Parts: sequence; structure tokens; C-alpha cells
Amino acid sequence: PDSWDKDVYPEPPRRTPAPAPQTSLPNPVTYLTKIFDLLVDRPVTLAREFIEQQHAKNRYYYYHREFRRVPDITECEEKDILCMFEAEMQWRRDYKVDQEIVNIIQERLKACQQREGESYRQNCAKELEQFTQVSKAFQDRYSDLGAHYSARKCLAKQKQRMLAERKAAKEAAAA
Amino acid sequence: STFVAYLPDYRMQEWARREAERLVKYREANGLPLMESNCFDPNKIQLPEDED
Amino acid sequence: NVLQIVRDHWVHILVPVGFVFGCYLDRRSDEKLTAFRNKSLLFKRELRPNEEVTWK
Amino acid sequence: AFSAPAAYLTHQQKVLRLYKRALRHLESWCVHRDKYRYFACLMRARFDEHKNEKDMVKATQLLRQAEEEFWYGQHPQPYIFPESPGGTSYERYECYKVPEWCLDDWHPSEKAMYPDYFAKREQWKRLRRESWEREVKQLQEETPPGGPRTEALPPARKEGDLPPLWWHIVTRPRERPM
Amino acid sequence: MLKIIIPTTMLLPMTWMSKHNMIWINATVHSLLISLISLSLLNQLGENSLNFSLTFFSDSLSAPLLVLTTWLLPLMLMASQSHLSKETTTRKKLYITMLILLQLFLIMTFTATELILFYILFEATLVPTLIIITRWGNQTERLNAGLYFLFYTLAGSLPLLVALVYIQNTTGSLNFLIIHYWSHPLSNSWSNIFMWLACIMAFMVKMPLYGLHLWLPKAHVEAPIAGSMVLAAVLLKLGGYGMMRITTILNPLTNYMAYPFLMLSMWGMIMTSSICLRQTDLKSLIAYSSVSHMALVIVAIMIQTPWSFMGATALMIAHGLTSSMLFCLANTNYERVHSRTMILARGLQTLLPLMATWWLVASLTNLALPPSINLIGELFIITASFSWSNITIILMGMNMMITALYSLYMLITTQRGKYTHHINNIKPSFTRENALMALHILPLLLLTLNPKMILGPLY
Amino acid sequence: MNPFASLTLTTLTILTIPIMMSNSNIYKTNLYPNYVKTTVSYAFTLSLVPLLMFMHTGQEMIISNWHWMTLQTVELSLSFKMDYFSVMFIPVALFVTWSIMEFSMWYMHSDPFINRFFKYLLLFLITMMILVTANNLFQLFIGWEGVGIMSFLLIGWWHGRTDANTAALQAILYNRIGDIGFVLSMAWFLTHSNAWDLQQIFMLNNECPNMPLIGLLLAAAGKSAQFGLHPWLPSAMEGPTPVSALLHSSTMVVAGVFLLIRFYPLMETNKLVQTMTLCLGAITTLFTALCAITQNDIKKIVAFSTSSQLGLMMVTIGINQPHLAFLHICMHAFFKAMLFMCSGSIIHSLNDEQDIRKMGGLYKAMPFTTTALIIGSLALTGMPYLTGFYSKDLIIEAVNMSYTNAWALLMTLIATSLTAAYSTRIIFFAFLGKPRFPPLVLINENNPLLINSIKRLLIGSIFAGFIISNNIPPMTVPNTTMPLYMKMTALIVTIMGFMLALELNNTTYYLKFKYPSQTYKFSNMLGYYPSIMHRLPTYHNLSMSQKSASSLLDLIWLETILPKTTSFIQMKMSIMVSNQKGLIKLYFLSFLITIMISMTLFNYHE
Ligand SMILES: CCCCCCCCCCCCCCCCCC(=O)OC[C@H](COP(=O)([O-])OCC(O)COP(=O)([O-])OC[C@@H](COC(=O)CCCCCCCCCCCCCCCCC)OC(=O)CCCCCCCCCCCCCCCCC)OC(=O)CCCCCCCCCCCCCCCCC
Ligand SMILES: CCCCCCCCCCCCCCCCC[C@@H](O)O[C@H](CO[C@H](O)CCCCCCCCCCCCCCC)COP(=O)(O)OCC[N+](C)(C)C
Ligand SMILES: CCCCCCCCCCCCCCCCC[C@@H](O)O[C@H](CO[C@H](O)CCCCCCCCCCCCCCC)COP(=O)(O)OCC[N+](C)(C)C
Ligand SMILES: CCCCCCCC/C=C\CCCCCCCC(=O)O[C@H](COC(=O)CCCCCCC/C=C/CCCCCCCC)COP(=O)(O)OCCN
Repeated sequence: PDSWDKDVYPEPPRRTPAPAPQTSLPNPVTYLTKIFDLLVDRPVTLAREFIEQQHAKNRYYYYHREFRRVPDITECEEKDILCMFEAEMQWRRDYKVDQEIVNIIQERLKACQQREGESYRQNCAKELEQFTQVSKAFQDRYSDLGAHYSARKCLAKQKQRMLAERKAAKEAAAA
Repeated sequence: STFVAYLPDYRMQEWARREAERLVKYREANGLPLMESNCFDPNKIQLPEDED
Repeated sequence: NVLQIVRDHWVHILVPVGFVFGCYLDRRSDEKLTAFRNKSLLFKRELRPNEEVTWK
Repeated sequence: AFSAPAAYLTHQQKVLRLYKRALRHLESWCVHRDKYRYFACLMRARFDEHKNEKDMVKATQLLRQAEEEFWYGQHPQPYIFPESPGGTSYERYECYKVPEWCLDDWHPSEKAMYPDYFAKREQWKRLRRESWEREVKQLQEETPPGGPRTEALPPARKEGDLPPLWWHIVTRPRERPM
Repeated sequence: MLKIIIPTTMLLPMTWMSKHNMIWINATVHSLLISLISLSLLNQLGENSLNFSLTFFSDSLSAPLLVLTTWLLPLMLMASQSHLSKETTTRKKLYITMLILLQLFLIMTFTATELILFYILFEATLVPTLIIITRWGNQTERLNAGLYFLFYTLAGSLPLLVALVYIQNTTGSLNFLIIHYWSHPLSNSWSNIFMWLACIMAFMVKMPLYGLHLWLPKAHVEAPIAGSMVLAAVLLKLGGYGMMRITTILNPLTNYMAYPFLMLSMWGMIMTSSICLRQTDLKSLIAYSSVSHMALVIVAIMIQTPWSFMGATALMIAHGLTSSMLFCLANTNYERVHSRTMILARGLQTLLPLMATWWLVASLTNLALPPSINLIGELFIITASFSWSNITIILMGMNMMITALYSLYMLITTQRGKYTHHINNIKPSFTRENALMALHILPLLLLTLNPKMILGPLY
Repeated sequence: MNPFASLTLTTLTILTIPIMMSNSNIYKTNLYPNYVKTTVSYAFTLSLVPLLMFMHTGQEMIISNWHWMTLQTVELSLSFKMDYFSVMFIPVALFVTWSIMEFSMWYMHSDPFINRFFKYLLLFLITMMILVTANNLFQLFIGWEGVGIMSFLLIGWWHGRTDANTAALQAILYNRIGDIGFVLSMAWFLTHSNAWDLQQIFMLNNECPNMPLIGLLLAAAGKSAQFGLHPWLPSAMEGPTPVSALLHSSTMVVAGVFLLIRFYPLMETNKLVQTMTLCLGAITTLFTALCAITQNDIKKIVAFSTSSQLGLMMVTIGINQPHLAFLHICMHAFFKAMLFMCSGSIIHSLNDEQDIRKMGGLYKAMPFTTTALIIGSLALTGMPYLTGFYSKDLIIEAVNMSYTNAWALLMTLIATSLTAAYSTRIIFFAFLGKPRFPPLVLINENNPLLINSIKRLLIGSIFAGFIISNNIPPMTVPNTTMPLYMKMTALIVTIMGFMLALELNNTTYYLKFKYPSQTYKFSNMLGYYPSIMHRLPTYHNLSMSQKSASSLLDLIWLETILPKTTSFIQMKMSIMVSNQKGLIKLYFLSFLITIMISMTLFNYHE
């Protein structure tokens, strides 16, 4: 279905084998599937086509909301409440977006494990790799803010991590 | 209960899904890591002078 | 004969009248916080040709 | 369960209780019928071996040794009748037993069903009402002034009298109320 | 927010200007209508709260509490109109006035924007409950219960007033939004330790914290049915709401100042669940259940994690509903046998089958049967505590075992076995009591379909 | 779409229709049990088709059809796993439930609340399907708790009986003990793996640590009644015979084994947990089999047989053979449910008598019951070519051909012998000899419901092993090369069990009496485990709950410290202040003292 972007949710080309019967007995699942196709699938298809005909007579659209990019917490003065409010709201929206990205990657990982079958450990190394890097980034972003989190606390965490990295490079270059 | 069930999505969950889809598509197309461990770019962070 | 009903039904409307009055008071209270209407950096916008305010 | 107990058990009652209990446990050990007959005849011989001693001290010591014998040799899983206090169907039907006074709380539509039964119940209630004071008077007459000494109750001595405190004994629900 | 406050205030002239045989009908109908109106507050945003004005606001934590508070008054009116039949018209109207004042104070408490107005209403809620307990209580111990309930709260919360006034002097404001945006850490000083203590104990007393709960088994048992319902369902949640609000100022002092309270609560849940195993009084057992359940909310608030906050909100809502239902169920039997002993009236499933079904459902909900919202809250808090420290799982699992043990003990003792032979005045269940049970239990099951409405702002 | 998903969801959703109609005018009619039985039979017939599709192509799916809630990164959805285990176990459970319901239509005929009984049985079946088909840990927990609550409600069916309530509460306690470990596993898998779904858990755990697997083992031991938490299963025989046949015999008690089977990709990488599972299963299958050989209540004997089979299943899991354990579950269901139906038929025909000591010659009195129970015992004892031969003998062979704890191996072999030992006892004391029941003979097994319900699972217990074992794909490397004496170990030990038990039983006819030995008393009293663990810990807990927690701490010292101390101090201070006799001569002197103190203390240093 075209209801979703197939590059965000990749899927292998779906190779399936040909039915090559080697016995002379009838296949029960074939007859059962024919009965299913002509008895339950066709009425459902008819009902869905009626529903689609009804929908075609009334077509309206809903639009995805787009937000401007406002200055973030680093460009706000210490006690400027309005810039602080806008930056905090933008940070909350970015946090939700990052959570949804992690959800997308997790969905890929789950789908991949089931789809591959018994060879999943070697079959989808890439999904595991993608999830490891995304999880590491999300952890380094939001790991230990706890409740009452804010853009200021994330900024302080980033500043502390940058100081640690700068010191590590300082004593790394001295060797 | 019917009113509560059909409340408009003001918590903005589908909006977050669509924004994340857009960003993942853009970052997968151009070889970006899909997330960086730095929320704010260091070009506008002013750390103290030196370590010591 | 509205006598033997209105004297019994006038208390039955005390609460809905209060709810309507509360809604009206909420709108009037909202009218006092229009300092940043169409002024936020996220929702700053050019007005439509016929409308006067983005929200009331 | 139907008899008012006494203050204590006599020697004969204790010996009979022990005899019945030992026979039951021996039957539990001896599953087959002919073997149980053999060992029950042996048990009867063992009890009759000392039935004629006139010394109460030695008889009581024999009873003590017999109780110790039984407690050492008892079956850990003796046979219990299904409806007995230890049986698998002891209190199975106690949730189906509804007291008779619940019928007074029925709706008039429910009593429209079963009219004859409720007429009989009404005359039963009239009979119960008409006899209470006579029962109380008989009870307060036939007891010693210093309170009753036994739980046993007297019967109806006159002709128009019903036995005192009869209503809840006569109107038991059932063993199988449903 | 005035669209809810003004009708609740108008409930009073309608009550006083009603005819003596129409007070209950009008009160119940208009309370239900106010609850329906308040249902509109569940439409919360994803980022910031609903700032109605400079005085009131609403967030995702206040809305479920407001809906529960508005929904509870009709149930209290339903449960109260049985034992108040012989009252005079003036006394009935005064009782309804006390209940309406309680609702108004709670509604204005859960939406107050500043901490001083919050404190004022949070303590204004004391006088109606105190009057109810000490005037319409049944036994002679209601006076002692009222004294305990009043003085524990006041002694715990006067230092909160002093601390709030000091905070406003040092910071310039006590508006919650300004405080949250202008948050700053506490230095590890003795003065900061005592300012932490003053800002915390006021809510620990009302949770109640283990060792500070002595007032609860008295107040919840001696109060009439409506008083007990409002005490268990809403008044215990004021401490949790206040703590989740006020820990914004407190960090990082909480990282080590919470050790005694965490130890007290995680051992007191075990102690209270064990106390519930040997209780000769049913109402006392239901009261101790509340302490046992609120210790977990104390833990969740104290460990300061989003999962713990969501679990705490869900558990507060679920506990309120379940405790109210259990208190109503116990009152139904008390109004029959006129005693609170548990082993007096037994085998009640044979006599009242639909009440037996209600008892079974309430007991299943109490012991957190999946997928109840009780389970959602408790499991979220358990996971948060496991992340805090893996050894917490021992206490959490033991508490889950003992909770089911005493819940099914209470069910079996009252509803199973053989009915007492001499209690021959057990009339069939009234339509009012069955409707009360249904209106208590249906929202619980319905909230399982949309649990995000009661998971708070961290969702 | 292909029919697999639709049929797999339909066979689960059509089991709930009679639950919805529980308030309509079919629930107040004598037609309701037939309606429920027909619904179950139709559900079995419908579920037979996805099994055929898997048998053809190995088609497997996961179905996440509803999204419940999203907590930050985690997503909780109504997801169903329709893999080999689910599509193979649903038809067997539906077949057994159909047979048990048809039996219940006859055995519960005089029950005033039969409709309620049928509703309850249906509810348990729905919860079991929820447990089995679950794809995430929360859904599987929902099923885990639903089956336990239905066990509680069905064990205490006769709620006027004190022992039924006691047994129900005992089962609840023993299952909460394992629920502790279940919650431990859930919490660990959520914090560490960040998901409750099976697909994610397997992917992120290639070398699983100890804690989650030990929690899973504890939960399985609680549910499957292993040696630590065993005694609740024999006590669960208080409920009606259909409840014991359906729940505590073939479907519920295998839930812990199923849980351990579902997590085999994580248990493959842990050896300590495998060793613990092996030892626990071995000790359980020894102890319950040893307890069964001296029991006189038939239901207790079959319950101990079920517990021994569960121990053998845990042994099979502990040697890294989970598919064999699932196969043994499927085979054991048939003949163990049939054994319970035969025992219930005997109980009904002898006027509620359950002791074998009052059962005599029924070989000719009840020919069909004897035939069915003989076939069930032969299947149970791993008689060659019976449905039990395709699972239990392969289990024994695998245990013989593995790097195994030697004590566990010996205990498993002794349990295999004791199985034949106890089976012989049921036949010897129930069907051979002279009658020992009361003279009023009410024996009658000429009811079509009983006959057909027993006959269906009779045909199953005869042919299901051959039908299934030759139709599932091979997921196991076989033991193709074996010494001849070890290939025939299980048969030899079963034959020795038969002969020794028969000799010791035939010894009972002799006219000789002797007092029991201490080994007999240990075996008959269940090793004194209920005589000690049901009295000491309960007494100590209930006495500390009142003496220490209630009286000493809550009512005495917590009262002493905060409120009573301040009350006493305020009373003393009030008395001290308030007793002045109103004489000016005293407080004017006090005024002078105050005036003097003020000048020096507060005046000479401003
Ligand atoms: C393939 C090559 C390898 C070959 C292997 C071997 C080949 C064959 C060897 C055969 C050896 C003999 C097999 C039969 C065994 C005995 C049969 C029997 O029942 O005799 C009755 C006789 C007395 O019975 P009674 O009290 O007169 O009965 C009263 C009425 O008759 C009551 O009548 P009732 O109507 O209640 O009926 C009673 C019922 C119940 O009978 C009983 O009361 C006794 C049941 C328990 C013994 C059953 C054997 C279980 C052994 C498990 C050992 C596990 C380790 C335990 C370690 C514990 C450490 C403390 O009778 C039965 O169940 C039938 C007998 C057992 C049937 C199964 C026998 C075959 C399976 C075992 C042999 C397996 C052969 C193949 C093996 C393949 C792999 C190697 O007791 C015994 O002879 C057995 C005693 C052996 C165990 C003693 C353990 C020591 C106890 C005290 C130790 C010191 C403690 C100091 C204090 C410490 C405190 C810390
Ligand atoms: C007596 C006999 C019993 C058995 C017979 C029963 C007959 C069958 C009926 C059982 C139905 C099965 C339930 C299965 C769910 C179907 C309905 C479901 O889809 O709706 C839910 C919705 O339910 C509501 O969300 C629950 C409402 C919450 C409670 C309302 C409050 C009522 C006021 C009570 C006051 C209590 C205050 C306590 C604090 C709040 C799911 O929400 P959602 O997945 O999104 O819907 C997707 C589509 N939308 C978004 C466009 C709507
Ligand atoms: C019945 C239950 C009701 C509820 C009870 C609630 C309990 C409230 C207690 C809260 C605990 C924190 C209070 C004080 C904080 C730490 C206490 C002390 O042990 O810490 C050490 C302090 O060392 C010494 O112990 C000093 C404290 C000695 C005086 C306190 C004695 C209290 C004992 C009994 C308390 C009873 C509480 C209940 C009153 C009724 C740490 O050493 P140090 O790192 O150097 O100092 C850190 C503090 N700085 C940063 C400000 C410098
Ligand atoms: C039902 C029982 C409940 C009783 C609770 C009572 C204890 C409440 C906790 C302490 C209450 C008093 C704290 C003071 C209120 C806050 C004031 C504040 O935060 O400012 C501090 C003030 O700090 C103090 O003055 C502390 C005074 C403490 C004296 C009274 C001690 C009372 C007993 C303490 C322990 C009680 C707490 C736990 C008890 C639990 C109940 C047993 C900073 O002082 P600065 O003027 O700024 O100087 C620093 C810069 N130059």
C-alpha cells in the first residue's frame, strides 16, 4: 500500500517459491483457499468497494502542521521569560520527534526479526547496527534528566559532556 | 465516553510521527546518522577559557 | 397555569445559567491577555484581508 | 449431632469408641473384605480377652496402652465417608441451603407463583405464632431455679402443646435443597 | 475554568431553595451534569498546560483528578441518602452544603496557579470534612478521629506555609510556571535541608507516610460513608499532587534526602499489608489498604523518574475509585447488620448474589488484576524502582503477594462459608446500591481502553 | 489477504460470542451448555485450517492489529504470535475442551448453576488462548493472571465448603510467589532491552544474563507446580472433576512449561539456568511420583501423575530440547484428560466415592471405562506406538545421550519406573478383584455424552502421536546411533515397575498384618511438606502481623511517640500554668523577679 513511505519502512523483494506438487493426492489447503476466496473475500471486497464509492462522493483534506524554527535556549538571556518559553516548547517538540524516530527504528528491528526467520542473527545486522547508534544518540541526549526535565538541564548535560571531551582530548594530545 | 474517545489529537502524536518520518527519510537519503548526540550545535556554546 | 411549576422549576435552571455566566466570564477573562496576539515568533502571521484578529 | 452431650464419657463409652475407631482403621489397612473379617475377629478376641476384669485401675491402664497402640498403628489416610467431617463431599451443599425466612422478602409477583405453598406457609406461621408463650412457660417451669444443667430439652407433655424450641429444628432446609 | 466553578457554587442556592422531597434529585442531577461538563478538561496539549487565566490553569495531571472529584459527589449523594432519611430538612441541606463546599474547594485547589492559593484551599478542605466526621459520625470515637485528622495535617503543613513565604521572599514569586522556568538548585546546606523538610512533610502527612498514618484508620472508620469516600478517593491524592508539583524547587537535595522516606514507605507497605491480614474490622482493613497502596505512590514520587510519575498518577486514580467502591460495599453490609465486625455476617453470596459479584470485581481490582489501571500504575512504579535499585523487586513482589492474600481473605470471609443463622433481616439489594456499585466500577474498566488520559504530563 | 491471519483471529474471537450472550435469553435456558459446546467444536474445526497451512508451508505470522499506548520510546500493541507453538496448541486445547464440556453436560447435570459453570470454563479457555497466542510480555501476563483467577474461581466452586476456599487461596498464594519472578523478568526486559515484545528481546539478547531467566524459571515453577511450589496442584482437586480434567491436568499446568519454551532462544545461551531447570524438574518428577504410589484418592494419584509429567517436561527443557517438551505437552494432554474423565465416571457411578479402597470389580461392570483407562495408562507409561511413545521415550533417549547431571538422570529413570508403579495401583485397586462399594448398585455408563466424549480422546490417545510426529517438520537432530541396552532403557524400567508394583499389590491378599514403616509414612504424608510449610511459616507470619505490626508498633509505640507524648506534655504544662491560687502575694513577687531580671539581662547590654 502507498499509505506509507517505503523508504522509511524498507522491505525485501519478497521471493516466494512456485507450487510444484509431486504427489497425486489433492491439496486440501488449495480447496480451502478457493472456498475462502469465493466465500468471504469476495463479499468483503464488494462491501469495501461500496464504502469507497461512498467516500469518493465526499473528499476533504486535513493538513500536517508545519512549525517555524524559533531561537533555542542558548540564544536566550538568563531571565528572558518569553524566549525561554518558546525555546522550551521547541525543545519539547524536538524531544517528541526524537522519540518517534527511535520508535521507527525499533519497528524495523521487530519486523526484521520475524521476517527473516531462523537466520535472523546474521540476516539483519544492519537493523541492530541502526538501533545501536540511534539508542546511543538518544541516551546521550536524554538519559538522566529525570522528571521535571527542561531544555536548560539538557544544555547543562551537553556542556558537561563537552567539558569532559575537551579534557580527554587535552590529555590525549599531551602523550 | 464517546466524547472522550473522539477527542482531537491535541497531544500531537501523528504530527510527531510525520515529522520523524520526514527527518528519517531526509537523513537516510543523504548518509546522515539519523541522530547526533549533541542537541545544540557547539558553534553557539561558550565554554570557559580552558580546562585549567 | 405557570404558578405551580415556575415556583418549582426556577431552581432547576440555576445551574445552567451559572454555566453560561461562567463561559461568558471565561471569555471576558481571556480578553485581557491579548498582549501577544499574533506576535509570537512561532505563530506570527500576516492577517487575512477580511479578518481583524487571529483569535478572540 | 442430635443428642445433648453429657458432662463426661464413662469407661464403657471410651472403650466402645476405641473399639469402633480401631475397627475402622483396621478396615482401612485391610482393604479386602475376607482379610478384614479375619483381622476384625482377631480384634474382637483381643477386646474380649479383658472384658470381665473387676479392677478399674488395671482396666484404665489397659485402655491407656490400647490408645497408645492405636495412635502408633493408626492409618495416616483412614477411610472417611464422603459426607463426613473429613470427607470429599462434607460441606458441598451448604451454599444451596437457604433459610426459610428469605421467602418473606419475595416480591408479590414471585408469590403469585406458588399460591398453595404460600398458603400452607402462612398457616405454618400462624401455628408457630400460636404456640410460643406455652413453650416459654413450659421451659421456665421444668427447669431448676439455678439454671439448666444439661442441653437436653423436654417434650410436649399436654395435648395442645408442641415441643419447646422446635421451629428451627423442624424447618431445616434439607441435605439436598437443590 | 469558571464554567465549572460557577455551577458548583450555584449548587448551593438550588439546594437551599429546593423542596424537602426534591433535594437529593436536584443535587444528583446537577452534580452529574457538572461532571459531564468537567469531562471536557481531558483535552490536554502535548507541551504546555491550559493557562485559563492568571489565577487558574490545567495540566495533564490536574485533569484526571478534577474529573474524579466532580464524578465523586453524585456517588456520595447516592450513598448518603439512605442513613440520612430520618434527618430534618435543614440538617440534610447542611450536609449537602458541606459536600458541595468540599467539591468547590477541591476543584479550586487542583487548578490553583500559585502555591499560596493552593495552600489556602488545600487547608480550607479541612473544615467541611472535620464537620462531617464530628457531626454525622456514628460512634463516640469520631471526636478523637477529628482531632487526630485536624492536628496531624496542621502540624505537618504550618512549616510548609513558612517555607512558601520564605521562598517567595527569596525568589520574588510563587507562580508555578515562573518557578518551573526559573528553577535553580539547592546547595547542600543545613538550611536547605530544613527547607526541603518543610516543603515535604505537609504532603507526607496526608499521603500518609508510614508512621504518620495513625490518623487515617480513625478518620476513615469513624466518618460517615460520604466522608470516608471523599477521604479515601480525593483527599489522599492532594499530598501526591502537591509533591509532584513542589519537587521542582527541591532538586538536587532529593537525591539523598529521600532515603529515610523511601525506606519508611517500602517497609510500611509490607507492615500495613501484614496488618490487613489480621483485622477484625472490615472498614479498618479497607483503610489500611489505602496506606499500603499510597506508600507506592510515595516511592514513585521520591525516585523522580517519568515512568514513576506516570505510574503514580494512574495508581492514584485507580486507588481512589477502588477504595470508594470498597467503602460503599462495606457500608451496604453495615446498614444491614449495624456492626463492623467481619465475621458477624458471613456467607452473603447465598443471600445477595449481585453484591457478591460486585465484591468479587472490587477485590479483583484491588489486587491489581491485569489489565486494570491499578496494574498499570503499580507495574510502572515497580519498573521504575527496579531501575532505581534491583533489590526493590523483593519488597514489591512480597507486597503484591500479601495484597492478593488479604483481598481474597476479605472476599472469602464475608461472602463465603455458611450464612449466620440468626441474622434474619437481610433484605434484598436495593436498586440504589447496585447502581452505586455499577457507577463505581464501569469507569475503572472503561479507563483501560484509554489509559493515556490518566498517565499525567510525562506521557 | 491470505486466510491464515483471518482464521487465526476468528478462532479466538468466536470463543467470546457465548460470553456476550451471557445476559441474553439463552443464559436462562437449559440450552446454554449445548450452545457453548457447539461453539467450542466449531472453533476447533475452524482452527484446524491454519494448522494445515503450517503443515504445508510452515507459514507463520505476527499480528499487531491494535495500538494501545505509547510510553516515550516503547510501543505497547495488541500483538498475536501465530507461530508453530500457537497454531499447534490451539486445536489440541480446543479438542480437549470440547470433550470436557461434553463430559460436563453429563457430570454436572444436577448442578443448579451449570450455565455459570459453562461460562466459567469458557472464560478459562479464552484466557488460555490469550496466554498462548501472546506476542508481548504484557499480553502474556494478562493471560497468566486470567488463568490463575479462573483457577481460583473454579477450585472454590462449592463456596460453602471450607476446604475448597482454602485450596483456592493456596493456589493463589503459590502462583503469586512465581508472579514475583514474572514481574522481575518484565522489569529487567524493559529497563535493559527497552521493549516487552518478543522480536526485540531476542534481537538485543545474544548472551542473556542470569536475572531474567531465573525470574522466568521461578514463574514457571510457580505455574507448573515444581518441587518448591508443588503442593497447590494436589489441593486443587477440591473442584469438580471437569475442572480438574481441563485446568489442572492438561492445559493450565503446562503454562510455565510453555513460558519457558517461548524463551528458548535466550535459554540456549545460559547454562546455569539450564542446570537449575534440569535439577528442579528431576527432583519434582521423583518426588511427586514417589508420593503418588501410596495415595488412595484417585484424583490425588492422577494429580501427582500430572505433576510428575510436568517435572519430566521441565527436565526436557533443561537439556536444550524445547520442541520435545512442546510435543510432550501436546501428547500428554489427550490421555491425561481422558484419565480424569474415566476417574470422574467412576466417581459418578459409585455415588461420589473417590477412594480406591472402596472400589472393587469394575472390569466387567464398566467395560468402556476400563478399556479407556487401560489405553490411557498404556499411553501414560510410554507403551510402544502409543501417543506417549512419540514424546516420552524420545525424552528419555535425549536425556541418556546428553552431557547431563547424573543424579538428574537417575531420578528421571526412577520416576519413569514409578509412573508404571502408580498406574498399576489404579488398575489393581480400581478394576480387579471383588466389589468393595455399598450394596445398592447404581453403576451405569450407558450415556451417549460420556461415551462419545471419552471415545474422541480415546481415538486421540491412540493415533495422535503417529499423526503429529510424522507431520511436523524436523527441528531436532536425532539420536541415530545408540547402544541396544540404552535404546530400551525406558521400556525395561517400565516393565520392572509393572512387575514390582504388581508383586507388592498381590502381597495385600495375604492374611498377614504389619504396622507401616517410616518410608511408607514419609511417602503417604507427601514428605510432611504440607504438614510443616502450611503450619510454621503461616503461623509465624500471622502472629508477627498482629503481635508486632498491629499491636506493638501501630497501636502502642507509634501512638506513644508522636500524639501521646505531645498530649501528655501539653497536659502537664497546662496544669503547671493553670494552678495558681489567685493570691497577689505570689505573682507580684514574680513581677518583681521579672523586673529585676529584665534590667540586668536585657538592659545592661542593648
Ligand atoms: C536396569 C538395571 C538397573 C536395575 C535397577 C534395580 C533393579 C530392581 C531393583 C528393585 C529394588 C526394590 C524395588 C522396590 C523398592 C521397595 C518396594 C516397597 O514398597 O517396599 C515396601 C517396604 C515397606 O513397606 P511397608 O511400610 O511395609 O508398607 C505398608 C503397606 O504395605 C502399604 O501398602 P500400600 O497399599 O500403601 O502400597 C505401598 C506402595 C508404596 O510402597 C512404599 O511404601 C515404599 C515406596 C518407596 C520406595 C519405592 C522406591 C523409590 C526409591 C527412590 C529413591 C530416591 C532417593 C531417595 C533418597 C532419600 C534420602 C533421605 O507400594 C508400591 O508403590 C509398589 C512398590 C514400589 C513400586 C515401584 C518399584 C520399582 C521402582 C524402583 C526400582 C526401579 C527399578 C528400575 C530402575 C532403573 C534405573 C536404575 O519399604 C521398602 O522396601 C522400600 C525402602 C527403600 C527406601 C528406604 C530409604 C531409607 C529410609 C530411611 C533412611 C535412613 C534415614 C535416617 C534419618 C535421616 C534423617 C535426615
Ligand atoms: C452484561 C454483559 C457483558 C458482556 C456483553 C458485552 C457486549 C459487547 C461490548 C464490549 C465491547 C468490547 C471492547 C472493545 C473496544 C471497542 C471500542 C474501542 O475501540 O474504543 C475505545 C475508546 O474508549 C474510550 O477511549 C474510553 C473512554 C474513557 C472513559 C470515559 C469517561 C466517562 C465518565 C466517568 C467518570 C469517572 C472519572 C474517573 C477519572 C477519569 C478505544 O479507543 P481508540 O483505540 O483510541 O479508538 C480508535 C478510533 N478513534 C480514536 C477514532 C476513537
Ligand atoms: C515516625 C516517622 C515520621 C517521619 C520521620 C521523617 C525522618 C526525617 C529525617 C530526615 C533525614 C535527613 C536529616 C539530616 C540530613 C543528614 C543526617 C546526618 O546523619 O547526616 C550526616 C551529618 O553528620 C552528623 O550526623 C550531623 C547530624 C547530627 C544531628 C542529627 C541527629 C538526629 C538523630 C535522630 C533524628 C530523629 C528524626 C525524627 C524527629 C522527631 C552527614 O554528614 P556530613 O556530610 O558531614 O553533613 C552533611 C550535611 N551538610 C551537607 C549540611 C554539611
Ligand atoms: C505530624 C508531625 C509533622 C511535624 C513536621 C515538623 C518538621 C517540619 C520540617 C522542619 C520545620 C521547620 C523548618 C523551617 C521552615 C523553612 C524555613 C527555611 O527554609 O529557611 C531556612 C531556615 O532554617 C531554619 O531556621 C531551621 C529551623 C529549625 C528549627 C525547628 C526544628 C524542628 C524539628 C526539626 C525536625 C522535624 C522534621 C521531621 C520530623 C518528622 C515528624 C517526627 C534558612 O534560614 P536562613 O534565614 O535563610 O539562613 C541562612 C542564610 N543566612
